[PDB]
Amino acid sequence: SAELKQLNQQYEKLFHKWMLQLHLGFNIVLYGLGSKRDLLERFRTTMLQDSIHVVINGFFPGISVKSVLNSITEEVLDHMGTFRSILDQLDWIVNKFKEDSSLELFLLIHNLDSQMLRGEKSQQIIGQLSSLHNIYLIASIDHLNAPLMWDHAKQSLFNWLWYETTTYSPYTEETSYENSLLV
Amino acid sequence: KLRFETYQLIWQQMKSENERLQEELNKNLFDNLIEFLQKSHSGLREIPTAALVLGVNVTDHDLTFGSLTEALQNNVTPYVVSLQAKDCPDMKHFLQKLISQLMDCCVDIKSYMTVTQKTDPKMLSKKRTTSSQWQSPPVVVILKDMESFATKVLQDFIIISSQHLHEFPLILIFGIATSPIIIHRLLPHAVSSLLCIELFQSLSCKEHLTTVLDKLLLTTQFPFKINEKVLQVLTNIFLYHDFSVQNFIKGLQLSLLEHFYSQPLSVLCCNLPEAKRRINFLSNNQCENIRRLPSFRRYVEKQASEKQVALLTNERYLKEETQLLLENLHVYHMNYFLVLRCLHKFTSSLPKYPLGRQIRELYCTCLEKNIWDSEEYASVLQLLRMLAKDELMTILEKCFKVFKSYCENHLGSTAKRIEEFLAQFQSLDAKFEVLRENVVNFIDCLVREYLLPPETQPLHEVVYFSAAHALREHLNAAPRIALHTALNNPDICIAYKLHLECSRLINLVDWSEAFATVVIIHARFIRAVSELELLGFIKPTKQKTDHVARLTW
Repeated sequence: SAELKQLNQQYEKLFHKWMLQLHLGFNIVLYGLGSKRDLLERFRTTMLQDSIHVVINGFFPGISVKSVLNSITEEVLDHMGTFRSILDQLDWIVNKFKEDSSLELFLLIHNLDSQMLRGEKSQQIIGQLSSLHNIYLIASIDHLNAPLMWDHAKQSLFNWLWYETTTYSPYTEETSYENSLLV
Repeated sequence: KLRFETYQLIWQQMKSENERLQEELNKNLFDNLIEFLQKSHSGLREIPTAALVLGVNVTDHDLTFGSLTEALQNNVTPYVVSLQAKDCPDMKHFLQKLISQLMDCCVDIKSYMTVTQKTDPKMLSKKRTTSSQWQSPPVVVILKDMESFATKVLQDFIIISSQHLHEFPLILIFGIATSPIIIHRLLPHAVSSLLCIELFQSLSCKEHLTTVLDKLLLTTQFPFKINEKVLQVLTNIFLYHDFSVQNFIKGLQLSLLEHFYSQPLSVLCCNLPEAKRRINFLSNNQCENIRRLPSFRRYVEKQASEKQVALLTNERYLKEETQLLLENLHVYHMNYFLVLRCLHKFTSSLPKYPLGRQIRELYCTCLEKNIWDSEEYASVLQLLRMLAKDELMTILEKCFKVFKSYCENHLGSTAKRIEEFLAQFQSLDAKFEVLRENVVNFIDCLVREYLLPPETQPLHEVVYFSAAHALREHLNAAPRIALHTALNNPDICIAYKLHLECSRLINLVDWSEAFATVVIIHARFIRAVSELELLGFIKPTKQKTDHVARLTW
């Protein structure tokens, strides 16, 4: 019970550093054994804090890339529900952002692996957004084939800062959704 | 921070000169694109074309297609359009963008609901806007990928446009990686002829690599230098993995910055006066810090009495001695590069290239371990002692036409050793001469001027950047090292031990029960295994009833 906290503390010292990385156009990444919830939600209570922090849990089946762009655009962005074609959506949100500058939006995705995010369109979106400098991306990954689905164009659109981030915590709220057959 | 002012300085100086040298390496090839295009315009139903070979780099060259839009709008010659292949599944979007783009090529320089475009108005723009020019414009239809062109689509356009032609002497540029056989594959023979191609060449990543290293990182301009391990790991990510000078650059910022967050000790990393200003600004904490690191501690170890404390206690005799450490330091590095290029025209000419070929290589191997201590160097010795004669006098006279060209142009020094060498080789032009020049290249240069990173002056840290590992974590993206070694090396640890152990396929009757022969106790293996699904070290597999089986090896 004792050890984990210290590690979840050590990563916090990189935090401000990540902020600077977030300014420089890159996006940090955590490959853990465990869950970063207490660390990613401490990143919400410690670093992000502030405002304009969008949270979509990928182990949540509920949120969807269309309702990801709504969930970003509906409440927090507050502009609208994103229009039918997502390319047009991002063209409106962007002509708002390209016009309205210096608005930094920090998004934290638990388990990009998804679905819904499996779609090459979904990561052409996240590719454009996280490529769009205003917002910024912190993703937590599990699937061994996570690096599989990221191609050249996307690992370019995602400039990924990959971090040790070896995490021992469950995987409790991540584990609450998965069902197995002994029950 | 000061290091970030230095960042943007260096940084945009770097991409600046990168994009300019991109524009020159162009300029021979682009002056040969408009000189080819103006050779075919100098001199029916056949589309002539231009085939450019750009090896396997995508985004770096979109600049120069923006600059073909520009440059080939500039000659007053064509109005240029670019058709992308992925834009382009059907036969409609190419003629639509054909013409959208040559009515548009008439617009941007003057400083609807785009569904409205079709196959007519190009045939009108070089008719209606100008039918009588009289000298027809090329529209070089830059087909930025013709490889991904839909083949049905491909022949339907080369046949539709070919059929229509000489009202439109279209030429079309080919963004391409490979050699002519593959065009001859995706473009059929009827097309290989309709294209009337003249094959052209465009420079790839690896050349821009060796060039840029020789130039940029190994410039004496910027003090920053790299340790063997992030040079090896970087040029390994470039050579062994991803060929983009993009990823090597962004990785070079991330190195630049990464160091430049190490400790303030680099604020002295600047030109001797720019650094000495910072010397004046130095405070007692930093005085503690210089008192600490090795090559200072080493520089402190071959020391003396009080003197040593006015390093350790009373800062003034240090900061004086910092201007002693550092002045020297930025003297040494110049004394190297002057001499490194030197080595190259000697041994870059040589065969076997056992120590190295490209300038980056000599930098690498020279700095890795003692050149003298390595035997491949001695092998190169035996070589030079063999060749002798006129091959050497020509190549060496080219080492002074060209290295005296460096100290005449490329480098100011003026080190007074250079000059002595120089006179020596003039005298030769007019064996143990080659072996006293090489021994001069040995004792006077390799022994003395080429020397190592760790055998160097005090404070070789912070100008030379250690701490490779973390970047490799933050770039190389090696999750399965940390994973494999973590899950191997504890109920999930033992779980992965079982997932290693059992056989191949493990039946959940006697897997739940073999894990009950081998091993509250169950739920952690179903979460280990459901993660190993989510992780992916197994899969929830149907090859047998109630089974979990790995795709990963």
